[PDB]
Formats: sequence, C-alpha cells, structure tokens
Amino acid sequence: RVQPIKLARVTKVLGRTGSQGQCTQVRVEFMDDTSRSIIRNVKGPVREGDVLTLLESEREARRL
Amino acid sequence: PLQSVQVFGRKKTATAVAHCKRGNGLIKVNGRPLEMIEPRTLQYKLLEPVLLLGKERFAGVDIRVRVKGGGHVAQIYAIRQSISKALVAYYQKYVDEASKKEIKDILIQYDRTLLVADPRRCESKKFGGPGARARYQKSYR
Amino acid sequence: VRHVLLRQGVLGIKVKIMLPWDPSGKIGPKKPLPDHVSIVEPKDEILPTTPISEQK
Amino acid sequence: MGRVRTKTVKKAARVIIEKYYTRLGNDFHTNKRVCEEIAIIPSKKLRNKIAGYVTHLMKRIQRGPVRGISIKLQEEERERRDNYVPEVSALDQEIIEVDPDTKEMLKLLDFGSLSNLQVTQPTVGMNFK
Amino acid sequence: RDISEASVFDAYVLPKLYVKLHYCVSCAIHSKVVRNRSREARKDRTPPP
Amino acid sequence: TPDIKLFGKWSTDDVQINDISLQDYIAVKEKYAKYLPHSAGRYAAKRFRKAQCPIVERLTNSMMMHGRNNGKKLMTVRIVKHAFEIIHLLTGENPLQVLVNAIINSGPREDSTRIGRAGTVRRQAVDVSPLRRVNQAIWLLCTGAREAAFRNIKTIAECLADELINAAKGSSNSYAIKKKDELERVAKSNR
RNA sequence: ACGAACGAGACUCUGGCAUGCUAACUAGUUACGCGACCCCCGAGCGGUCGGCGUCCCCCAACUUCUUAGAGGGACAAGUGGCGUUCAGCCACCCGAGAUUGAGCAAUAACAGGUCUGUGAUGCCCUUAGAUGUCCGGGGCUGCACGCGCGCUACACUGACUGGCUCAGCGUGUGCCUACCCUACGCCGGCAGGCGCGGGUAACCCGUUGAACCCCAUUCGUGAUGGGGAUCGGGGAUUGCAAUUAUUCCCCAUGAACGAGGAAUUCCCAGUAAGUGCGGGUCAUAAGCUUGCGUUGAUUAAGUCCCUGCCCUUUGUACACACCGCCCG
Repeated sequence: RVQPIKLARVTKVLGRTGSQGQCTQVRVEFMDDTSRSIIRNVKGPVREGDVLTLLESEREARRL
Repeated sequence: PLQSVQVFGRKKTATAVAHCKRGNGLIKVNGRPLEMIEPRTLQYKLLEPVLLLGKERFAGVDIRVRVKGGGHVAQIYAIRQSISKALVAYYQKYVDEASKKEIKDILIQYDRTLLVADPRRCESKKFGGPGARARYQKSYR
Repeated sequence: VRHVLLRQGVLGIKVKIMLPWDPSGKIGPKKPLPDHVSIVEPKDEILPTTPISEQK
Repeated sequence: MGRVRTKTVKKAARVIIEKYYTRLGNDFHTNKRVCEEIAIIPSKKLRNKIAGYVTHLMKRIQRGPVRGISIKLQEEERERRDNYVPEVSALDQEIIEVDPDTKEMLKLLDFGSLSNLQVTQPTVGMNFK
Repeated sequence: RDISEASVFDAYVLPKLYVKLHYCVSCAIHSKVVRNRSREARKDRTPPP
Repeated sequence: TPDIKLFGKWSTDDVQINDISLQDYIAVKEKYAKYLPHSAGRYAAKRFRKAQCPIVERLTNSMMMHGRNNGKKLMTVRIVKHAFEIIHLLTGENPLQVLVNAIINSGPREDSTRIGRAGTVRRQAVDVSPLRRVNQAIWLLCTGAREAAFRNIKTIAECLADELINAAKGSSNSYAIKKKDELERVAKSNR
C-alpha cells in the first residue's frame, strides 16, 4: 500500500447534502495528475481555488 | 457658531458628545485625561486613531466630551465615534474639501465602524426563557 | 358579550358587528379602507397641445 | 433580501400603470412621491412596496412587447401594427408548381391555374410502425 | 480513464456487460425500480430508461 | 491602514503561509490592525468572514469558553499577550509566526461520518476543510490550555505559551497533537 | 371555473440612517462674560494654557447632547448572475439594504382546566350544636425514600482586603381607611437608637459618585485563607405575638464537594452565558417572577438520517380514526 501526499485543487463543490455531516462532494484536479480523477468528499468550508490537504491520493467518495 | 463642533456619538447605548475646538491642541475625554478612563488593560485602545489620524490634525483640536450611560468599553466607542462625528463636520462644513479629503478617507482607513456604531442593542427578556432567546427547560415525570 | 340566567341555567351570547360608516361618522372609523388604490378622477396628457400662445 | 409581494400592490399597480402610467415615474423616488399625492392608503408600508413595484414596472415598460403590464403605448402600437399595408400578395407568392393529382381533381371542376405539374410520386415507407 | 492511463494499447474497445435484469414486483418496490401511479395515471406508462 | 504595524512590544506584519492548503483562512491582513485585538464577534456574518477572520482576533475572542470567563475579558487578554510574551522570551523568535506554524503542524486532516453500509454504524473519511482544520487546532489547543491550568500549577498564559512552544517545536507535546494522529489514523482504517 | 372574504400581508409598539424641522425660569444647557469665588495647580512659581456637579438674582439665551411630535428609511430599488427574466433570489455603490424583536388576534372542537377570581351559574346540599360569622393555639413548613423546578460551587482565569475607573428600568404621603420615595449629623461595629429636613415628581434622591472586566496584594496545587453549611454565644428590628433561625449582624462553629454514569432542554448573534440593579406579594420580604443592564464566546448558513407540521399518490373489516377493530 502506498500513500501519495497530494494538494487537491477543488474544481467545483456540489452542495452540502446527502450525508448530514456538513460534508461536500468535490471533483478536484490535483494540479499534477492528468488521467487520475478521484472524486471525493469533504466536511465544511470549501471554496474553489484552495487545495485540500491529502495524505493519500486514494480516497474516492461516491459512498464507497 | 462657526469655530468648533459639538455633536454626539455612542455605542449601543453608552452616549458621549464630543466637541472639537480651535485652540492649542488638547484632548480630554469625560472632561478627564485621555488614557485615564483607565480600563488598565485597554490602555492601548483609545490612542490608535489618535496616533493614526494625523498628528498634525491632532494639533488644533481641544476635545471636550460629555458622556453617560452603560458600560466601560461601550463608553470608549461612544467617545471614539463622537470625536470623529464632530471632526467630520469640522472639516466639511466650515472648511474646504482638500482638508476633508485626508480624514474622510482615514475614516475607513481605520474602519467604517466608527461613523455609525452598531444598529444593535439588548432587547426585552422573553418569558419562559432566562434571557432574550433561551427557554426555561421542559421537565417530565 | 353577555350572559343570560335561566331556571335551567346560563347561556352565553357574543355579537361581533362591523362598524357601519365608511367615513368617520359617530361610529364611523377612519376614512380609508385597508385595501387597494383606485381612481376618482385621474389625469392623462393626451390631447394635442402644439406651439401657439394666448396673451392675457 | 426582499420577499414576494402581495395583492394590495398587484391591484395598486395594475390600476396605476393602467391610468396614471403616462403620468407615472421612471424611478423609485419619483414613484413614491407620486404615491404621496395620488395614492390613498393607511400606511407607508404599502406605499414603499407600491413604489418598489412601480420601479419594477418601468424596468418592464420599455422592454419590448411585455406581457406583464398593460399601457396605452402598448395597446395602440400593437393595434396600429396590425393596421397594416398588405404588400403585393394577392397571388400570395410567385410561380406555383402543383400536383397532377390536383390537376385531375380540378378536371372535375374543369379548372386550372398557373401550373407546372409538381412531381413527388414514389414513397419510401410511411408513418412509423 | 485510469485504466487507459497505464495500458498496453491506448484504450481498448471496451466489451460491455449486457444483462436482462429481473426483479419481482415486491423487490422492485423495495429497490426502487418504479413506484405507484394515480388511479388513472397507472394506465399510461413510462418504464425506467 | 497604518504607517507602521507594531504591538508596542514587537511587529505585526511578517506573517505568511506554511502549508498552502490553508491559504486565506489564517488571516493577519484582512483590512487593518490594532494596538491589541478586541471585538464583539462582528465577523459573524457568514462562514466565510469567520473563515478569513484575523487569527490574533480569532484566538483572543475564542479563548473565552468556559462560561463566566467572558465575564472577565480585559484580564483574559492580559493573559493572551502575557503568553505571547512568554513565548517571545523562552523560545525567542516572534510568537505569532511560531503559533502560525504550530497550528499548521497541529492541524487535523480527515473526519469520518456514520453511514452504516448494511446497518452497523461504520465510519467514512472525508477531507477536513482547511478552515475546520485550523479551528480544530486552535480550539483544541485552547482545550489543552484549560486542561493544563485546571489540573496543574501553571497559570493560563504560562500553559498557553508552553503549548505554543511544544506544538510546532515538539512532538507528542499537546492534547491537540494527539487528537491529530487519532483522527488521521481513524480516517485511514475507516475510509 | 368566475365574482367573494376570514386566517397570512394589513392592523401597533419597541431598537436603528435624521449633524435639517419643531422649544420647555419646573429640565438640561450656558458654546459665551476662568466674570465672583479656588488653588498657583504646574513647567513656570509672571502673560496666559489646565481643572470648579462653584454661583450667575433673572424681566440673556438654544435644543448640538436631551425626553420626541411630525417630516421622513427601505420597496430586489439599481446593476453582476439565473428562470420563462413570470412573480423573485445571492452580491456590491447610494448604507438603514429587505425582514430588530415585542404585539395584536380564526373556523370544528377537545369533554383538557376554570362553580376553592365571583352574589358568572341550573339541581340538590349546610340553614342555629354552620359549610354564614369574630376570635385564640396548632396544621398547610413533621421525615427512613423517589422527582422536578431550583440558588452555591467543586477552587490558581481560585480569589482576600483597599482604592477608582461605569444607568436605565419603576414605584414614590392616608387609598375603595392605614401607613408613601429619600437624605444629615450624633452614638454602637454592622445590625441598630436619635431628630431636625427635599418631594403629590425632567422639582427631589441621582450628573442613581451600580458590581462583576479593573489593578496592588498575596500562600502555593495543601478539603488547601476554598466551595462554606451545620450548630454554639450573644446584639438589635417590625408585629397582639417568632417559640420548629421569618429576616438582619457579629465572634464563632468549618461540614457534605474535585465539572457528576441512568434520561433530556436551550440557543447558530449585543443572541447564549456571567450577571448587580429595579418592579409583585408586606406589619415581616425573593435563590421566584419579569424587566433594566453591562463584560460579551467554540462551530455552524446544511439537512429530515432522530424526534416533528404540512402536501400528493395510495390500502383500510377502522367511523370515539392504530392507545381502533381484530383473531384461536
């Protein structure tokens, strides 16, 4: 198992719904990878432009 | 008259009235020394504008303020609003626009929070609750 | 509101009546009605009025 | 910010933009001080909202043929446009091709006209099944 | 797309999966294939795409 | 907008970013600066203005939690500037940048919600929004500063200054710096 | 489907943009005549600058402030985006940007509560050994448990004494029959004794010379000067009368307590909380009520996942409606 650290620039957020943890679905583009697109989830204040912090480049959130 | 400015200012309710006056240049809050309201922790508070509005524009002003009401830092923003409120008309009405230009901008260059204070206040207690919004707890058996 | 007493017992009566007068008569309330606007005699600017004068 | 507005202003607007329109303002401040004299209401709450929605009306007035108000300018202009000059169109168009089926029909009438015998005969399978 | 990123061929013609999915009526209700329709709207039809 | 930015004891500019993923949430130049912070919570307009609310005002206003202690506010700010001075004295360099990097190093990373796959309560990890990260760091270092001067000898300022020393300048030296690994390992195995 | 209402919007108060409006010798001011008193107060120990809730007698004066009448704000108003530009929504310049909160008050009815607010009120009941009536003592306050509403905290941001830094709520003298809001000095320590006096209230307390934020100060993580009862010993104080401390004050008694597992409430903004002060009860009077008021916080701007209104489809042996019928 590998844990690539990454800086996920959120290209859009998708509403604060679905799960009641004030989560938020995101479609980051890591500034770095081209054909890897991990669609993820966060919790709380997220605007487009600032990279979310990542220990592991592999947390794909679609209820998985 | 045409030679000084005596108008009001206040926090939520603590009300001061400041009078900027032509003279040698003196500052007095409550008819008492400037710092010496003496919160003794906010000794730093009421000389930020006094040292950032123009030491030149604090050379001809003889500040006398008449104050009452409420609490300590509330009265501090009372005077801090009042002095600006007086000096703005001191500059615009009696005096030209170039003299205005500096301090009208320094208004927000500190903050716009001073020309008019909070439109806020504490309001009436609502019964069934120990304050304005809380509620007395709902018991059972 | 009113009561009545009977050999069989009490009855209760309530009467709620609008006030009659549109104007402020004796029991007439305020002149306006809490409702929409209307026209009594509005004004337009329709008729041709073109350059000539009158000298009075 | 704001809220969706009421019947007391819907009526108060679709009366004044009907009658007072040409004498009605173009901006809010004007609308409100028009309301002061030619409005009769028990408050300023209704008056402020009337003036806001009349601001809305002038936003909507000169905005093309508009279906959310009615005024004289609109009434006349649409009627006057309908008052129209038919261009040369009794023939309705230039040379006309028609079908041999129509010609054989008009044989019963023993009728014809400016004709070219439009041919559109074979079919490629028809309405979808 | 990831499968294409590290692949021998660029990206392959992707043989699909084709299935004749079956439900019972009650499992359709439990698993949301469709739901009810009005006392006339049951007559007209719109199956899931 | 002043001609010089000072505390009467050290400078007020020279604040930067360390882990870019928290840019525009740690705030030191929003639109001004003061001799010493004080506010009502005026920035309470939304989530965004409290996201970009200044950090020194953030902590100075936040440090009044345990009830009646917002009923002693002047002396509490006396304590906060005391603690910044204690850092300035013990460890030397300017305490505000050091606390910036300490919040960075004691920020969490992920939070796991409760969505049972087949019914049993599990956890699922979502990336901590950087604002919630910085707030967990500050507002659990405050929890540690209370748990210290509650069950120890050290006063409030001394506890706070020790924590800001040993957070960035020490490992496993904070209640927050253990909450951090707890949360992140929970996120790992509970993905 | 049309022409109609009531319930919402409307009907009011409160807080907020008012450097322009309206004037009070019963209010303040008074900026003006440091004039009369004051200190030289100070560098200076002079001209003057600083401070007098110090006065001017009043037939000087004004409402900046001031209590506030009307005049008048604010209506998605504009525009940057969306819709169908429908009714509107986020934002920014004009800043008060919508909406500060308090109020006002339905149709059917519950059989929930009101006859111990009543001579509101039908039956019957008590009707001279009274449940009508005046009064005395006791009871409504007795404790092996359970519960809620509760004040004080569990101490170091503890906090002890002393200084000085800072109001508006409202009542305020005989009543529909007995006791109205305050202040001065003389004593004991405070409680408490004393008499002269202001007042039917912008007159007067009170420029409520309000606390907790302030600071000097301390011993030192020590059931520890804490959290501070219990009970002892007295002192006054109303009252016909405090004995099972009704209240006040002291010496002094020095305890149960280390932020609490069983369930749950509350608030996402001068709002919680900390919180001194008012006002209702009175011969005695608040840990209650409900307002004044300050020092003012953690994250939140989403969602019905938990408990809950309304909507539509839609099954029903239910017609007091799932706490219902119901079956062997």
